[PDB]
Amino acid sequence: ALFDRLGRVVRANLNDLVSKAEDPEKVLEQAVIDMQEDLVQLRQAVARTIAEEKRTEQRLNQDTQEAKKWEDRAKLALTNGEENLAREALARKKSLTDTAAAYQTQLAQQRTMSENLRRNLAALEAKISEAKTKKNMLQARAKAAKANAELQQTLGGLGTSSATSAFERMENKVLDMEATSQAAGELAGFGIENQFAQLEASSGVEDELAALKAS
Amino acid sequence: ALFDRLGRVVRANLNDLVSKAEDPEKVLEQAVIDMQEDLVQLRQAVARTIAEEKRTEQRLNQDTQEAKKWEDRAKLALTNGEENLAREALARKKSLTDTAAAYQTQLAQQRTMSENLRRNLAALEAKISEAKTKKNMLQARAKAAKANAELQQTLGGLGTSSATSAFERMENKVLDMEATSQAAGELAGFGIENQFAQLEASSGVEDELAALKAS
Amino acid sequence: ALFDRLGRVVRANLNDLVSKAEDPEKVLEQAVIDMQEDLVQLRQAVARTIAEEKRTEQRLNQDTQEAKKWEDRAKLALTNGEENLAREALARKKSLTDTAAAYQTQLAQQRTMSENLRRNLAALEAKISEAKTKKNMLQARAKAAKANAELQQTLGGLGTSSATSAFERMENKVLDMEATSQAAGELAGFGIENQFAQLEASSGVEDELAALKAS
Amino acid sequence: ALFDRLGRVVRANLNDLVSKAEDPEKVLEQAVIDMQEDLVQLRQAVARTIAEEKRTEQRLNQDTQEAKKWEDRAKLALTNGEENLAREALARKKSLTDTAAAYQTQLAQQRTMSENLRRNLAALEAKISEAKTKKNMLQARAKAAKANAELQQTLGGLGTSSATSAFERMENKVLDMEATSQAAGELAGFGIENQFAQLEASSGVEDELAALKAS
Amino acid sequence: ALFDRLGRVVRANLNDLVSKAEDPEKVLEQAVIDMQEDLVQLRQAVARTIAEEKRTEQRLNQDTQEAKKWEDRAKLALTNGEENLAREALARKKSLTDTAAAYQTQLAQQRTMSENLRRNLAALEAKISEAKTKKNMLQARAKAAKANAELQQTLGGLGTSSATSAFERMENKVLDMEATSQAAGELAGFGIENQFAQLEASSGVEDELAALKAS
Amino acid sequence: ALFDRLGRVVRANLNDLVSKAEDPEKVLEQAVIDMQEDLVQLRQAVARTIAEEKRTEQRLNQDTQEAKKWEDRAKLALTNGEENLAREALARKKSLTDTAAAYQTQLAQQRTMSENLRRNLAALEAKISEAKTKKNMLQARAKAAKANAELQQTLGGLGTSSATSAFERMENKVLDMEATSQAAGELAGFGIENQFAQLEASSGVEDELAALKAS
Repeated sequence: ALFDRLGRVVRANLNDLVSKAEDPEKVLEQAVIDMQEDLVQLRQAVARTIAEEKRTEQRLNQDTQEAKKWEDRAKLALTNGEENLAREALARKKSLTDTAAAYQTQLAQQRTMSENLRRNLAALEAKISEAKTKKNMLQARAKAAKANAELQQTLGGLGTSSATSAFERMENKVLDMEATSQAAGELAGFGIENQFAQLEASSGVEDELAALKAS
Repeated sequence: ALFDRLGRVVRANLNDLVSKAEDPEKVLEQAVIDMQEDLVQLRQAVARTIAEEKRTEQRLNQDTQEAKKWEDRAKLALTNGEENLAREALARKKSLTDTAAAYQTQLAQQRTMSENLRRNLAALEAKISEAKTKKNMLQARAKAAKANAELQQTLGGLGTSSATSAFERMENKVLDMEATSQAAGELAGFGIENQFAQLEASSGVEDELAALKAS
Repeated sequence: ALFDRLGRVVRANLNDLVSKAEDPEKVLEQAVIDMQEDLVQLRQAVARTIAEEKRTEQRLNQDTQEAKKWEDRAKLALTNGEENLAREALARKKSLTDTAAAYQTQLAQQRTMSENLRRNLAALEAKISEAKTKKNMLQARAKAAKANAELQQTLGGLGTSSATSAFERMENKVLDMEATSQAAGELAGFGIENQFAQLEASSGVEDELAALKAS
Repeated sequence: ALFDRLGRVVRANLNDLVSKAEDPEKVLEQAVIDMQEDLVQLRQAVARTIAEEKRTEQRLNQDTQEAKKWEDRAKLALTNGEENLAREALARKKSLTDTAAAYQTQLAQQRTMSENLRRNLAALEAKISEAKTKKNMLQARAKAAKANAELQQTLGGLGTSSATSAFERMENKVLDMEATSQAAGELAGFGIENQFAQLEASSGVEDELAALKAS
Repeated sequence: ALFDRLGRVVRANLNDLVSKAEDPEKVLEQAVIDMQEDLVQLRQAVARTIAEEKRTEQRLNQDTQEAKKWEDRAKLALTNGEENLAREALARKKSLTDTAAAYQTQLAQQRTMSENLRRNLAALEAKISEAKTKKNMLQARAKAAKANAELQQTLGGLGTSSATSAFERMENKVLDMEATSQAAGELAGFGIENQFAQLEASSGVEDELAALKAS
Repeated sequence: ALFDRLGRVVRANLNDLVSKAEDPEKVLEQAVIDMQEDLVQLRQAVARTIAEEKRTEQRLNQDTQEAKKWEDRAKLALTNGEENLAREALARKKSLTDTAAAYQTQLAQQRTMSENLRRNLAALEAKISEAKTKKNMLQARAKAAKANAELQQTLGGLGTSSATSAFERMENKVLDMEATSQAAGELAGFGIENQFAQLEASSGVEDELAALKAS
C-alpha cells in the first residue's frame, strides 16, 4: 500500500535528521548509563530467585526442627506410659520426615535456576565490561578522527598558502619587469653595447697588467 | 444439535477470556480460603457425629443409674415386708439392664462412624496441608517464571544494543572515510611517494650513523 | 462458573493491595490489642461459669441450714408433747437432707466445667504471652531487616562512588595526556636525545670525579 | 474483612504518632494523678461498705435497748397486777431478743466484706506506692538516658574536631612544603653540598683545636 | 471493463508519484527494520513450537516418575501381605509404562517440526544478513551514483567555461582589431613602406660594418 | 437490431477514450501486479491438491499401523489359548491389508493430478517471467519512442531556425541595399568613372616605377 511506503520514507527522513545531529563520545556515555539501568533490573530478578531459594531453605530447616519436636514428645509420652500417644507422635514424625525430601528436591531444583540466571548475569556483565573497554578504545579512535580532520585542514591550508605565495609572485614579477624595462632601454639606446666594448678594453688592460707582472 | 455446539463454543470463548485475566499467586490464596471454608463445613458434620455419640453415652449412663434406683427400691420393699413389690422392682431392673446392651452396641456402632469421618477429616487435612506447602513451592516457581521473563528482556535488549552500536559504527565509518580521503589525496598528488623517498633517505642516514658508531 | 472465578480474582487483587500497604511493627500492636479484647470476652464466660458454681454453693448451704431448722422444730414439738408434729418435722428434714446430695453432686459436676474453662484460659494465656515475646523478638528482626536494607544502600552507593571516581580518573587522564604531549614534542624535536647525551657526559664527569677521589 | 485490616492499620499509625510525641517524666506524673483519682473512687466504695456495717450496728443496739424497754414494762404491769399484760410484754421481748441474733450474724457477715475491700485497698495502696518509688528510680534512669545522649554528642564532636584538626594539618603541610622547596632549591644549586664541605672543614678545625689542647 | 482500466491507470499514476519521491539509502534502513519485525514474529512462532516440545518432555518425565511410585507401592503391599493389591499396583504401572511410549513417539515427532521451523529461521536469517551486506555494498553504489552526477556537473561546467572563454576571446579580438587598424593606417599612409626602405638601408649599413670588421 | 449497433458504437467510443488516456510503462506494472494476484490464486488451488495427497498418505499409514495392531493382538490371543479369537483378529487384519491397496492406488492417482497442476503452474510461471523480461525490453522500447519524439522536435526546430535565419537575412538585405544605393549614387554622378580613370593612371605610374627599377 502506497501509504505504508510514504510512512516508511517519512520515518527514514526522521532517522537521517537524527544521524546528522549525532554527538561524538556522548552516545557511548548514554549507552553505559542504559547498561547500568538494565543491570539493576537484572539484579532485581536475580535477587527474587535467591529469595525463593532462601524461602525453601527456611522451610526445610523448619521441617527438621519440628520433626525433632515430635520425636521428643514421643519419648515424653513413652516414659509417662501412654504408648499409643507416643506411636501417634512418631506417626506425625514420619509425615514431617517425608515432606523433608520433597522440599529438599525442590531446593536443589531452585539451585539450577539460580545458577542459570547467575550465568546470564555473568555473561551480561562481560557484555557491559566490553562496552566499557570498547568505549575506552573508541574515544581514542574518535580523537584520531578529529586529528585526521585537522590533517585535512592543514592540507586545505595549501589554498591559502597559494593565495599568499601568488601575491608575492605577482609583486616579484612586477619588480623583475621594471628591471627588465631598464635593461631593454639601456640596450636599445646602445649603452649596453658601449659598456660591453669598454669591458673588452678593460679585459685587454688586465691582460697587459698580467704581462707586465710576468716580464 | 447445532445450537448445543454454538453454546459449547461460546462457553469455551468465555473460559479463554477467564484464563487471559488469571492472576499469579492470588489464585493460590483464594484456594487456601476455599479449603478453609470446606474444612469448617466438614468439621460441623464431624461435630454432629460426635454429638450423636455423646447422646448415646448419656442414655447409657442414665440406664445404669436408673437400674441402681430400682435395685435400691427392691431392697427397701424387701426390708419392709412387701416381697411381691420387691420382685416387681427387680423385674423392672431386668428391663433396664437388658436395654443397656442395646444402647451399648449402638454406642460402639456410632464409634465406627466417628472414626470413619475422623479419617476423612485427617486425609482432607493432609490435602489442605499439601496445598499449603505446594503454594509455598509454587510461589517460588512463579517468581522463577518472572525471573525467566527478565532474562528474556535482557536478551531482547540486544536489539537496543545493536541500535546504539550500529550508530557508533556509522560514526566510526564516517571518521575512517575522512582519514582515507586525506590519504588518497596525499597519495594521488605524489606527496606520499615523496615522503616514502624521504623515509628511504632517512634510513640510509641512520645506517651511515650506525657505521660511524661502529668504526 | 466464570463469575465465581472473576470474584475470586477481584478479592485476590484487593488482598495484594492490602499487603502492599502493610506496616511494620504496627500490625503486632494491633494483634496484642485484639488478643486483649478476646481475653476480656473469655474472662466474662469464665466468670459466668464461676457464678453458676457460687449459686449451687449457696443453695447447698441453704439446704443444710434449713434442715437444722426443721430438726430444732421437731425437738420443740417433742418437748411440748405433740409427737406426731415432731415426726412430721423430721419427715421434712429427710427431704431436705436428700436434696442436699443432688445439689452436692451438681456442684462437683460444675467444678469440672470450671476447671475445663480455666484450663482453656490458661492455654490461651500462654498463646497471648508467646504473642508478646514473639513480638519482642519480631521487632528486633524487623529492625534487622531495616539494617539489611541500609547495607544494600551502602553497596548501591558503589554506583555513586564509581561516578565520582570516574570523573577524577578522566581529569587525571587529561593531565597525564598533557604531560605526555609535552614529552612527545620534546622527544620529536631531538631535545630529549640531546638531554640523554648530556646526561651520559655528566655520568662520565661523575666517574672522573670518583677516580680523582680514588688516586 | 479487608476494611477491618485497614481500620487496624489506621489505628496503629495513630498510635505510632502518639509514641513519637511522648514526653519524658510527664507521663509518670499523669499516672500518679490517675492513681489518685482511682484511689478516691475506691475509698468511696469502701466508705459505703463501712456505712452498711454502721447501719447494722445501730439496728442491733436499737434491738437491745428496745428489749430492755419491754422488760421494764412487764415488771410495771406485774407490780400493778395485770399479769397477762406482763406475759404479753415478755412475749414481745422474746421477739426482739431473737431478731438480735439475725442482725448479729448479718453484722459479722458484713465484717467479712469490709475486710475484703480493705485488703483490696491495701494491695492497691501498695501498687500506687510502688508506682511512686518506681517513678523515683525512673526519673533517675531518664536523666541517665539524657546523659548517655550527651556522651553520644561528645563522641559525635569528634567529626568537628577532625574538621578543625584537618584544617590545621593542611596549613602545617603548606608550611612544611615551603620549607622543603627552599631546601630543594638550596641543594639543587649545589649550596647544600658547599655547606656540607664547609662543615667537614669546620670539624677538621675542631679536631685540630682538640689536639692543640691535648699537647 | 473500462472502469477497471481507469482504476489500474490511476493506481499506476500514484505509483509513479511514489517512485519520484523515493529516497536514497533510507529505503534500505526501512527494509532492515521491517526484516527485524518479521524476525521477531518468526521467533515467537519458533518459541511456541519449542514450548510444545517442553510440555511433552515434562509429561514424559511425569509418566516415568509416577510409574516408579506405583512400583514402590506394589512392594509395600507385597511386604504387608495383600498380594492382590500389589498386583493391582503393578497393573497400573503397566498402563503408565505403555503411555510412556506414545508420549515418547509424540516427542520425537515434535522434534521434526522444531527442526523444520529452525531451518526456516536459519534460511531467513541468511536472507536478512545478505540484506545487511547488500545494503553495505548498495550504500557504496549509491555514493558512486552521486559521484557520477558530480562528474556530469564537471562536464556541464564546460558551458560556463565556454561563456568565460568566449568573453575573453571577444576582448582579445577587439584588442587585435585595434592593433590591425593602427597597422592598416600606417601601411596605407606609406609609413610602413618608408620604414621597410629604412630597414633595408640599416641592413646595408650592418653589411658594411661586417666588411669593415673583416678587412 | 439498430439498438444493438448503437450500443456497440457507444462501447467503441468509450474504448477510444480509454486508449487516448493510456499511460506508458504504468500499464506493464499493473499487468505484473495482476499476474501476481493470479499466481496467488493458482498456488492456493495447487495447495488444496497437495493437501488431498497428504490426507490419503496419512490414511495409508494409518491402515498399515492398525494392521500391525491386529497382528499383535492375534499373537496375544494365540499365546493365551483362545485360538478362535486370534483367527478373528487375523480376519480383520486381512480387511485392513486389502483396504491398503485401494488407498495406495488412490494416492498414486492423486499424484497424477498433482503433477498436472504443477506443470500448469510451471508454464504459467514461464508466462509471468516472460512478462517480466518483456517489460524489461518494453521499457527500453518506450524510452526509444520518447527519444524518437525528441528527434522529431529537433527536426521541427528547423521552423524556428528558419524564422531566426530569415530575420537575419532581411537585416543583411537591408544593409546590402544601403551599400548598393551608395554605389549607385557614386556611379550615377560620374565619381566611380573618375575613380576608375584615376586607378588607370595609378597603374601607369606603377608600370613606370617598375621600369625605373628595371633600368
